[PDB]
Amino acid sequence: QWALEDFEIGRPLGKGKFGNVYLAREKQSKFILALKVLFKAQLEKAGVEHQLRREVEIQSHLRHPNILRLYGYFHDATRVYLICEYAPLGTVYRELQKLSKFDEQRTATYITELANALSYCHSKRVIHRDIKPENLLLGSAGELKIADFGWSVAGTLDYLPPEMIEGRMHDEKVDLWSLGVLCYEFLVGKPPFEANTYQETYKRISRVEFTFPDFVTEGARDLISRLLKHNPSQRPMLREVLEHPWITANSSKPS
Ligand SMILES: CC(C)n1nc(-c2ccc(NC(=O)/C=C/C(=O)c3ccc(F)c(C(F)(F)F)c3)cc2)c2c(N)ncnc21
Ligand SMILES: [Cl-]
Repeated sequence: QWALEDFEIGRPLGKGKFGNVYLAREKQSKFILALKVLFKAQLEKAGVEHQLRREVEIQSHLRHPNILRLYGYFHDATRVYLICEYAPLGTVYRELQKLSKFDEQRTATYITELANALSYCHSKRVIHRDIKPENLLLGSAGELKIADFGWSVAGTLDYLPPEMIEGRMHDEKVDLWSLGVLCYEFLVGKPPFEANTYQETYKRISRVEFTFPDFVTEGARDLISRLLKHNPSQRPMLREVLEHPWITANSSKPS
């Protein structure tokens, strides 16, 4: 029902391949938000029309504080427009470049917010990803928000669990593996399986080979070792992560 004439456009927040993201403002309420413009050309060049169909109807019927909200959408027969929540503080990725690594307080809270978001997703029968730092945005108070970034703004091997790479079947447990890769990146400043080649990285993931720098504490080492298990069924539940000693002792956001 929306139309482009309903919005004022500000500066470009990101130019990508499929399109751009602009700062915008609904004319009636003066509400600030983000507007994605997707080119039907590039959508036509590839085959995602059905894939585009999916995400939208889902994200629409999806309301949670740690999940970027999608408000609406519309088209003009050459372009596709998405209306999203605007997240003023930017990307967790850029923060990690600025600070190098996070402290246990900051990390424990991020993990808490991610676990809550993921647990909501599971309840609505949904499995997301790859929750890479570049797909994690920040609200005005500093609170994390899962975007499921369109790449309108690594490799992606570093965040995939063993079962997904090797060709085997996978379930909700893939999210617990991601959570542990992320927890480690937050405290150390790089993912635990990073390497100069795709081959070595593969090898380290499938064989779960990684180590800690001295400064990582035992309660941290403990939670990460429990998420990073080759056998998916041996990975904890989201619920047990929220109640972990290291989490409860360092997180400022309640479960
Ligand atoms: C750069 C800055 C930091 N930035 N970026 C955002 C931002 C956050 C989320 C999105 N959402 C999407 O892109 C969704 C795309 C798709 O569902 C999709 C579906 C089917 C496809 F085939 C595809 C395709 F990619 F294959 F085409 C995509 C977009 C921008 C943002 C924000 N909301 N607030 C503040 N700053 C912000
Ligand atoms: Cl092993």
